[PDB]
This record gives sequence, C-alpha cells and structure tokens, in this order.
Amino acid sequence: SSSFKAADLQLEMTQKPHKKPGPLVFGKTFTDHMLMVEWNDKGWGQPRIQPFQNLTLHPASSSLHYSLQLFEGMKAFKGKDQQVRLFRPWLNMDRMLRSAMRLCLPSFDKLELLECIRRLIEVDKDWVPDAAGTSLYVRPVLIGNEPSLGVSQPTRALLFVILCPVGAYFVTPVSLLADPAFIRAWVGGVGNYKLGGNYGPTVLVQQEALKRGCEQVLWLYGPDHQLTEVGTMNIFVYWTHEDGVLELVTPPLNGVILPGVVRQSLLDMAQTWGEFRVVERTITMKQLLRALEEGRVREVFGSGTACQVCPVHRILYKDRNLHIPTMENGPELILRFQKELKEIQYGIRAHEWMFPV
Amino acid sequence: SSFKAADLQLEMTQKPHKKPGPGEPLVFGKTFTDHMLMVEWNDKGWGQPRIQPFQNLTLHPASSSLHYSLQLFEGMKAFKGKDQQVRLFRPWLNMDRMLRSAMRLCLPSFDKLELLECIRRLIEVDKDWVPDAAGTSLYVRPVLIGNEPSLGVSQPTRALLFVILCPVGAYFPVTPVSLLADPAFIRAWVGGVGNYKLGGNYGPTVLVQQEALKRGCEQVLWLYGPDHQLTEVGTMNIFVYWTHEDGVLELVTPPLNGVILPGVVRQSLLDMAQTWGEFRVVERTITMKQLLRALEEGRVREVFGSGTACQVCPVHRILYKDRNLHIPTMENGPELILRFQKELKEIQYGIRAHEWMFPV
Ligand SMILES: *Cc1c(COP(=O)(O)O)cnc(C)c1O
Ligand SMILES: *Cc1c(COP(=O)(O)O)cnc(C)c1O
Ligand SMILES: CCc1cc(=O)n2nc(C)c(C#N)c2[nH]1
Ligand SMILES: CCc1cc(=O)n2nc(C)c(C#N)c2[nH]1
Ligand SMILES: [Cl-]
Ligand SMILES: [Cl-]
Ligand SMILES: [Cl-]
Repeated sequence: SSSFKAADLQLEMTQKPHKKPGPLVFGKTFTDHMLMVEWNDKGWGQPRIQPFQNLTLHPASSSLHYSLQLFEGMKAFKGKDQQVRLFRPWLNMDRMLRSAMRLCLPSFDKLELLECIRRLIEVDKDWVPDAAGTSLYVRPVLIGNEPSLGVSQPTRALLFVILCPVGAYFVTPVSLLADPAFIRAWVGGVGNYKLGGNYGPTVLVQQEALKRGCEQVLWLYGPDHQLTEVGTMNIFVYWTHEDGVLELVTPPLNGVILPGVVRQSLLDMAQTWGEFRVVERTITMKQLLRALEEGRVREVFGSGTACQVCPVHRILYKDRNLHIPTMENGPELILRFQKELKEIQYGIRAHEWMFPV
Repeated sequence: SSFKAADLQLEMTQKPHKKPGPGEPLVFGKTFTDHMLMVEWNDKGWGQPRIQPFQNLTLHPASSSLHYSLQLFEGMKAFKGKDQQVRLFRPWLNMDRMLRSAMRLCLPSFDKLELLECIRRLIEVDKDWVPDAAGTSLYVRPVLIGNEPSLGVSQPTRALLFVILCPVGAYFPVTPVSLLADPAFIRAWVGGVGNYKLGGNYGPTVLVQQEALKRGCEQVLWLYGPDHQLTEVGTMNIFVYWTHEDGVLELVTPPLNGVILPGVVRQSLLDMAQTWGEFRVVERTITMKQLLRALEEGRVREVFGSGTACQVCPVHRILYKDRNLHIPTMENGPELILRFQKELKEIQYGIRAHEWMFPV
C-alpha cells in the first residue's frame, strides 16, 4: 500500500546538541537525531527526524509480547574528502522488506526509506568519524505496536532508525565453541530473516562459549554437523577441496543461513578476480577435519557488517580443540578482502557499491 | 536477590477507566484494568515494586527487548465465585515457568512467592474488574523484558518486569474449530526454545495463522518431523481421546521433549484424568499416519486443544494438505471434554474447595 515519502519529511533539530566522543564501544554511543515513522489504519504517517528520544509504548505492545520486531545493520564511511558513503544499502532495504513481510508488518518503499536514512545521516554527518577503521553504524527497526494480547496481524507499527559512531568490534582471530546441542535455526523456520527473535536465545549460548574459553559460537546444523554461521556472521572456508581444487566455500542459502551483505560482497569480489573456484556448498565437520589433517585448509573466517572479515584460529569441538591455520597462511585472502573493501568503502576506488550521502 | 512484596508502593489512579458495559461483550486481551505492576532491575539489583495507574512504557530506542527479543510472558486466570471470592488457578506453576523462561534469556531471577504476592496485591486493587458472569475471568499477563540501551547482543544489565490485567469471556464466540495441518510450517525444533514462553516463538506464527484463515481453517495444527508429529494447536496443547492400536482406550498428548510448551491446563488435564483411573493416560508422540488410520477405523472419540484462554477447545476438522478430515469430537458427546470442563469449573469458581486455587 501507500508508503511514506521522503518529500514529506519533518525536521526538528535538537535544542541542545550532545558532545561528540574523543575508544568508541560498539552500539553504546548514539547520535543527536533519529528517524521515526508511524503506521496505522490510516496508512503511513509522515516521516520525521527528531532528537534522539525514548519510545512511548502501550504495555500490551505486540513488539514486546510476540516479538513483532525486525532490524537491519549497515555502515556509512567518511572518506578523506569528508564525503560519507553507505555500503550497498539497497541490499539492506531489500532484506528489511522481506523481514517485514514475514512478520505481517507494513510494506514500505525501499528508496523512500533510503532517502530518509540519507537525510538523517546528512543531518548527523559530523558524528561520522573518519579515523582509520571507523564508521557510522545504522540501525533501522520495524516493530508491531498493537495494544492487544491476541496473537494477530498488527494494525499499528513504528519504523525508526538510530545511529552509532563505531570503531572495530574487538584482524585479531577468534576461537569458536562447536556444540551441536544448540540449534540457531531450522529449515522451514525464520533463520534467514533478520528478526529479533532469532537473537535473544543465543545469549545463553554465547555465555556458555565464554565460560568454556571461546569467544563466539559456531552454529552446527543437522545430523552431519553442517557449519552454518559464526555468532551473527556468515562463515567462509578457503581450502583445497577433496577434488584437489583451491576454493572459497560458504554454505548456500538453504533457509538456515542469513544472507549477509558482506557475504555476498565477498563472493562477488572473489568471482570477479577469477583466480580460484568460488562455490556455495554445505560444509560439514567431517569434511573440515579430514581437510585439516591433510593440511588442505588455508583460512577460516566469519563475515558481517560489525566485524567485516573475522579470522578464526580455533574450534572447540567434542571437548577437543581443533587448530585452524588461518593466521599462518597470512591470512592472505582475509588481508586482500579487507584491503579492497577498505579502498571501496573509503572511496579510494570509485565503485557502484557505494551510495553517497 | 529479589524485590519484596513487603516493599510495595501503591499509587492509586486518579482517572479510573469506565468498566465494560452491559450489552458490550468482552474481546480477549483488548480491555485493560486501572492498575499495573511495575518492577525495575539494574546493576543495583531489583528496585521496589509498584502498583500504579495503567500507563505507557518509556523505553530507550536501543532497548534490547526490541532489537534482540529479550522478552518473555506468562498468562494465567483469576476467577470470581458466587460469594465474590477471587482465586488464581495454579499460579505457582506459571511462576515456575516464568522463572525458567527468564533463565533461558539470561534475564534476572526473582522470588516466585514475592512476585505471586505482588500479583495478588495487584488483583486485590482491581478486584472489581474481575467479572462474575459464567465463563468469564480475569486474564493476568506478566512480562519480563531486557532493557539494555546497547546494540551488542549480550546479557542485559537492565530489565523490566510488569503485569497487566484484562477482564475476559471466551476466546471464540465449545463450538469446535477446524485446523490447517501443513508440514511446511515449523513452530519449533529440538534444541530450540519452543518449550519456553518467549515472545520470539509467536511473531513467526502470525503469517501462518493468516494462511490457515485463507484456506478456510481457524487455527494451525503445528506438525514436526519426518513422521508429521502433531505437536500443538495454535497456542494450545493437543489431546486425543481414542482407542489405541493395542485396543486400549486412552487419552494421549505429546511428551515434553523440547518442542512442546508445558501448559498448565495440559498438566491439569493429565493430573485429573490420571486421578480418575478409568482409562489409560499417556504422554506419547502422535503422528498423522496414526490419526488418519484411527479415523478410518472409527477409533477416535475426541480431539481438543488446551490453554488458559481456551481451556478445552474441541476440534471438528483438520485440513491435511488436500485431505479434509472430519474429526467426530461433537458426535461423541463430547463426553471427556464436557467432564473436564465441568470439573475445572467447579474447582475454578470455588464450588468445591481445592489445593489448586490460590485465594486473592
Ligand atoms: C546479520 C547477520 C549476518 C551477516 O549479515 P551482514 O548483512 O553481512 O551484516 C550473518 N548471520 C547472522 C545470523 C546475522 O544476524
Ligand atoms: C501458553 C501456551 C500453551 C498452553 O499454556 P497454558 O499454560 O495451559 O495456558 C500451549 N502452547 C503454546 C504454544 C503456548 O504458548
Ligand atoms: C547484528 C549487530 C551485531 C551485534 C553483535 O554483538 N555482533 N558481534 C559480532 C562479532 C558482530 C558482527 N559481525 C555483531 N553484530
Ligand atoms: C497466549 C495468549 C493467547 C493468544 C491468542 O491469540 N490465543 N488464541 C487461542 C485460541 C488461545 C488459547 N488458548 C490464545 N492465547
Ligand atoms: Cl535466503
Ligand atoms: Cl499447583
Ligand atoms: Cl519442558
């Protein structure tokens, strides 16, 4: 139905701007402004940019009772020329609309939201840092807001966006706990959408990981222990495959994998190089062990917006530590992926992937 | 530590809501009472509990309750008998379940008997909102949410516990319901969180419930596994009263193996039937193959869901792919259903004193 329009934006500037930072911790520091859009039985209201402020919700809000909530995560980068650019934001907009439809929340126009986000970033561009490795994290959210305890398609909703200046998350490698007792997502489920409900249950599992000397969780699937995701990151393996061919593999989008923007960007980059096989195929612990013993594994890493390419060096599997020679192999592929992404994101090389603010 | 009911502060309302009219029927979960329970937790532990005028919540925009679904809820009923005495039905079990949910989401622990007392005190304040016409009750909705103003996926250092109340009647206008049973839809899985009453389990079902409507059915029969196990009906547990394949008369409901929410009404129906000792009462997996066969052999007496909002819900039809299966629940009395409803009514409205009722 009829989406809100960036033409109808309403600006309300803060009366007292907040003092910028001077070691930015991920997701804790927020900027002066936010986008807010209300939806109800009269359709979408006018978007507005307003000072960062608390939400007022009815205590029966379906957002809080039945997890009618979804989110996105994407980054804006400030180049030398002081120009700010979003990385592949259309893909985030596409994913967000898919999430919306899955939870029966209102459809909106992807380009209208992008423009409202652009404007919001414009208003707050001084918050976008420019130091090496820094960026602005953009967190759009769409939540149901029905004031009723019936499990139902909501007739009210709020779409809002907040911004965080950020540095890194932690090229330092990580250890993973691989315990098949915990299952992140199931074929036929909603693991392939960026819905809040997929994340809350992982908190206890991440604590078990820390208590057991690991930093992230490696989510395994199926009776053949398929490697699916690392924490909130897609997983990649750079090895020589069972048929003697050097390749980059990541599991295919079969339902239990969130289709990451960085994931897709790395598959694209590597395909464009034309220097080795790039494939989407199931990866099992059985295959990984055999390859590790036969010395065919060069690099293992996770990919995601907050930690774009995360080296892995250890997997704790069936109480037995497995060493991953990632850091011993350069890590060349990882360093090469990081360099090209940096050149693109900071505008050193022009690229259609970037959207200027 | 825990908040204490001894520390309760009361703020009475200065804008009381007009209560539901005479010929104005109660719609489930839409009408709220005048007051609410509110308790905050942070690095200092739990603050003091407050009973306060029903009012909006004020949440930071990065609240982890809204980004990563750090949220759980409960649902239980208070019943007013003819002598105007209000009683809660087996609230201890909801308190137990709420605390398990909390631990699963790394949300803060609390004292079950302190929460129960705060809830009793809350209902006492709004006692006149408890209706007393037949089949009516007061639905009680506790909630516990994470409230970390941080975008990292982590254990919150701040939380919020609150409770709101609604006067209710029946969920639907003992008219049986039809169910959509399609194996494409998966509510929960072994190793997941289907056995906890966490907000994240419900949101994904809204779309599936719309497909049930679109295909002419009223609720979703959630199927699991290669063998199409019957797990749950909508937000209710499922029971089958049949003559099994070994020729024995039994009431069966799926076992608590991870994909089943352990209902209070479920447990109570098992307790009641087990206590009668008139037939076999088991927890065992139930498959579509088994149901299909039992229906063609006329061994099925009654099928029904159980849950707080619709305590004993008869089923008359199941649309399994294209096979429209008639369930003969209503032609069989429904004798067991009526018996369960009659006993529950006697216990709930205080006709017959019982250890299951907690007086307010
Ligand atoms: C967000 C996310 C990813 C990666 O997504 P990006 O779009 O690259 O940031 C991968 N797996 C899970 C489970 C995620 O939530
Ligand atoms: C709440 C619930 C039930 C039944 O719980 P009761 O405690 O009897 O009200 C059954 N199934 C699901 C999925 C539920 O959420
Ligand atoms: C989805 C936002 C987010 C939260 C969070 O705690 N993490 N942790 C990591 C390692 C990432 C990434 N990428 C991430 N991303
Ligand atoms: C959990 C509260 C609740 C919401 C809702 O939409 N429903 N629908 C039904 C049939 C029930 C029950 N029991 C129920 N219970
Ligand atoms: Cl997908
Ligand atoms: Cl009890
Ligand atoms: Cl259980």
